[PDB]
Amino acid sequence: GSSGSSGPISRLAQIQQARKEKEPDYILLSERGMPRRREFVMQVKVGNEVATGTGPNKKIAKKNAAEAMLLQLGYKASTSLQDSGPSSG
Repeated sequence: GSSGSSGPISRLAQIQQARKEKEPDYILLSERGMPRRREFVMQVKVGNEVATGTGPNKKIAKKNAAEAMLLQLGYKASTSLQDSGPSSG
């Protein structure tokens, strides 16, 4: 697996390994929503932290999971805020 290019999964896995803790534990919450693009609920367990990911497909739901996990951790917060606003302080 591990979709080419930088992804939320790998990025997370790389953190789990770089942290010397243990790879992330993904758990499928559920799967519901529109028929065309059903909404899949994904879960991610990292150490003593947990996150969720929702997308049009389980896959994405997983990618979105790590994303949140990375954000919740504070690995994509800087950018986030930056995007939301500059606020040079």
